[PDB]
Amino acid sequence: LPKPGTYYLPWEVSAGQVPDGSTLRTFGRLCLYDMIQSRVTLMAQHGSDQHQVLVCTKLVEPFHAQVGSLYIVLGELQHQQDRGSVVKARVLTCVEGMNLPLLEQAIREQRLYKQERGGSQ
Amino acid sequence: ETFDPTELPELLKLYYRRLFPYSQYYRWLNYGGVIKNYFQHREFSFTLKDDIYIRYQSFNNQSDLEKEMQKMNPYKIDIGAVYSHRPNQHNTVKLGAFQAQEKELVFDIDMTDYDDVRRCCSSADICPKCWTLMTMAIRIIDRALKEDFGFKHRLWVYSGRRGVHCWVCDESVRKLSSAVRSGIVEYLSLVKGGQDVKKKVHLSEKIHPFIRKSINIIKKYFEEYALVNQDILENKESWDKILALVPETIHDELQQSFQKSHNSLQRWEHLKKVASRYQNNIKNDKYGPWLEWEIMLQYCFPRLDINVSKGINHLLKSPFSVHPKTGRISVPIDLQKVDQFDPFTVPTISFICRELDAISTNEEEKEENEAESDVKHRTRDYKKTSLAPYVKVFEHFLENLDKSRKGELLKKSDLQKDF
Amino acid sequence: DQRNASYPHCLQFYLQPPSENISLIEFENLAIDRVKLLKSVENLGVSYVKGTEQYQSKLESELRKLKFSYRENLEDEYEPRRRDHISHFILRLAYCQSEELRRWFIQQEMDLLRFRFSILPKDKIQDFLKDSQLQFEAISDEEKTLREQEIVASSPSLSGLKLGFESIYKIPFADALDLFRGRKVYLEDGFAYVPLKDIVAIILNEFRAKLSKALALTARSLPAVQSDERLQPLLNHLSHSGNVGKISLDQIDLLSTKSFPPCMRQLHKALRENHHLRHGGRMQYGLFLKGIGLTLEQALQFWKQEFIKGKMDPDKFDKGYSYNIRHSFGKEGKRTDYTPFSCLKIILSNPPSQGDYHGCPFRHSDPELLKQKLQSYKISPGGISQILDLVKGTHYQVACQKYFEMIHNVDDCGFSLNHPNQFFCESQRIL
Amino acid sequence: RCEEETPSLLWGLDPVFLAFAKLYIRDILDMKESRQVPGVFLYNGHPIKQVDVLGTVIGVRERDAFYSYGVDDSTGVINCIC
DNA sequence: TAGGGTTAGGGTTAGGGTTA
Repeated sequence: LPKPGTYYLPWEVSAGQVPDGSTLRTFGRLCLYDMIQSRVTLMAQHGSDQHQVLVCTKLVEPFHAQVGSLYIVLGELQHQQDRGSVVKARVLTCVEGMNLPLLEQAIREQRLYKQERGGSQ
Repeated sequence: ETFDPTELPELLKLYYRRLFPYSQYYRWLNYGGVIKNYFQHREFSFTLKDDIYIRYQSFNNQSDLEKEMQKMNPYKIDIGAVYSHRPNQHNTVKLGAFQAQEKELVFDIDMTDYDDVRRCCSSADICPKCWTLMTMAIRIIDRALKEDFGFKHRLWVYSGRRGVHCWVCDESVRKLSSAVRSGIVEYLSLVKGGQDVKKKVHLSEKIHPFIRKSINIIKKYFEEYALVNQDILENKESWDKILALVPETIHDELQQSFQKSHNSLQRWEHLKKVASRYQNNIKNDKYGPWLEWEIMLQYCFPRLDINVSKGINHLLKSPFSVHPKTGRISVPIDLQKVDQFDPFTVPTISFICRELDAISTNEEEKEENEAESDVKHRTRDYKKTSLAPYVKVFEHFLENLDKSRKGELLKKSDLQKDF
Repeated sequence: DQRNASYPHCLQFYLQPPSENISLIEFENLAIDRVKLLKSVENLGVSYVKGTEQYQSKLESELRKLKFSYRENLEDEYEPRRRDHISHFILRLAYCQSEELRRWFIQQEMDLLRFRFSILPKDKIQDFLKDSQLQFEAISDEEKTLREQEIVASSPSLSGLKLGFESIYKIPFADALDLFRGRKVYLEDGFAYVPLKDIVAIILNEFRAKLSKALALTARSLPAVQSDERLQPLLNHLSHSGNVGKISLDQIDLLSTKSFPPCMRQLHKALRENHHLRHGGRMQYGLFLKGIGLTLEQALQFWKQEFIKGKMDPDKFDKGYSYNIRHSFGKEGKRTDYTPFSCLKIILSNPPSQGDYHGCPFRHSDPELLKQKLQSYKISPGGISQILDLVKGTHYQVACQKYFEMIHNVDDCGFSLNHPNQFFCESQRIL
Repeated sequence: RCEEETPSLLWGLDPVFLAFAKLYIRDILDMKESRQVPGVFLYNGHPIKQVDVLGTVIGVRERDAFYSYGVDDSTGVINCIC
């Protein structure tokens, strides 16, 4: 059995605020599909800032690509020497039309409740 | 003392607790961690009591491996191939994307595959006289690998009962496909044919350099062993089955010569003379001009099995195992002292356990009041045992591999202009 | 100068996908024409032998009929070269579904390339290599003379020290597998010293196979985006498109004496004699009995009986043998149900060794033992001679057909033999 | 003090006993059992007999007569039997 | 003389440790 997948907004993982080898699930919008090297570069906006996450895909071929669309990625993170941070994909589904603010508020509320229950112990 | 199957499990637990060389074993498997998680993606297959078969047992780290080995206490240890994902989570990835990637090239030699030729023992029995068979087989295969292909690192392991295994562990070989390994095994195989076939060699006038080298390095051993020890040409039925290997044109003459002769030496000399006479008098014969050479190869060459090397996900016994029939621990065989390797002198599990008891007896008055961890205690434990030469040979091989890694990284530094 | 730049030579490794635009009907025509040509060349290759004159002449006639590029007249080769290029990449897009399909495509393309290179002049082969992205190395006459004896005793079809006026190339071992396997080239510390013609042909073939394999692997991930409604019928068209009733457990002996083909009669006889068999024969026999209408329970009883006759222990049987048999039929475990081995696969399977009996006797048995076993089956001397002639001609399937006709007293079988299930079902139809 | 579980004779008075409760998977992993009646579990004074989970499947295994499924709900993983 | 019919109902159990 594997470890569970905790949610993480793109900008935190972009800054490397998670330990190496952790399992995380995040979101973003695809920007490029490097065919030969099996690499995916998705992007997510934050005000005037744009953040990039590198996704290895060696475990989900065959895989259709939808340029300029949202995605959900779940897997493990490995801190490479030069490439930086890349997530090893285990499941990679596509969702469209789902509004970000509801999701962001949802994880914020869940984190708040978890911390509140953590105040008794 | 005689090994009994009713006393093994406690000795096995003690061995796994104290003497198993975990440090060197991990050092070999880890390969220095040049590739991320190379050791972490290995497949293991234990075999617990009551002959229950399990497999796909990865290990996160050396300490976890030690703890699981101590808890589980399995019988046989095996090594698989390196995959793209952790084997213990093989059901967590889509089917078809979990494929074997690299494994070490191996060969196997079965002593029992020579029953129709050998006569020293019967079935599953061994004698010191027949050990020359696998000795010369080892020499032939090792020389061929060292010279023809130039593979650097080799490690020979005696299975424990009747076999010896080859563990080629070089760098540019682990990445080979299945077809290349099949080609290797085909090129290294000469004894061809099933049960229905009698003659195992069909050689033309031309002789390959490999065959020439084999026949040159095989003469110095064929004479003594074959003529004196086994005495192939002793009885009537012996040469009766011998003559099936030669054309019928001289069958009666050779039978009469054998009847006249008294010992196998005279019969072999007369066979040589008759063969030499026929070579000078070759007249429309499809047979090769090397009757003596082909019969020596037929009754003397080793036999491999393509199935154990063609597969890439196949399994084979790991070294330092414990055979459940004789208790002899599988140990490496020195390359420079192959001719001085008696199979019956290899230490057994019961003898090594009594040695451990005597070691504790000595420790009762030699080593006292030591506040060391289990690492140093087990280090001195397997130092004081009879396995010291074997672990020393293993360490020397590991040092050779480490020196090769140092050379390859220095070459990479020279190429990359990083000094 | 698009026309000349696109197509400089009649041969091409097919490394540059085109960029022009084609009508749909022409697309379909090219696809069907090249698949027809490939099937025809496969059949011609499997019927005759390589080289000669009739086989190559018929292949050239097929190429000329199907308006492709086969010769090298220096005029008006734009159209055939373009058509070959387009159709080859279309089939590259097509045959990327299963590993066996990829292997078949690679083999047929290899055959076609070998033919075209075999009709290529030497100056032209040198120019074609120059345009290719390949590097070769030439050793010096010093070591050429130093290693004369090995290179002449390797017998690469060499005729008594003909190395005068020759250039010897040094190649790593992992690229010359064809000459590597047959023991026709001297070897030294992972290197090969070789004559000119055979090794250049084989090296080109092997590198082409590797590069085509890599490109097919790359293209495998494309059909995920091939959701176009058009071309779907064409892809479906190119995508290609033994259940007899239950039998008893005591008629097997009579059916074996009646219905077992030679490729398995020896295995049955050995099983009935020694009551014990090794892996290679065991899986083959189990698959065959599964494929002719034997249930799980009937097969378990049969195996337990024939192994009790072998002096075992029932507990040991349950632990090992019935345990293996359960997954042999896909009862538990991965349960991937296995189809029986084909006649071609069995003939080209692992060669049996001592203590093994699997494999058709027409390929892995002595001629004298084969004749004796045929005489044990009461085969006419004329039939014996015909079987021997067919064996000499390596036509094992025709020999099996003759054996079927002799045992069943039918003048003509009327069906081509490809699988033991076919043999058994036809025998049951006769019965 | 030794926390005494509520006596089994008063479990049914709760309205939750017969219902399908919704829980975090970490909670169902880390929440304790009851000694007097094995097979049922006790959480914060509310006995629980039935649960309902939802998430993404990340593990599939087949057997002779029962499937296997590893579900994930962003906080933990549990096996399923069908 | 004011609601219909009023009825209590599903409430068990199933097995890992496997390859061509």
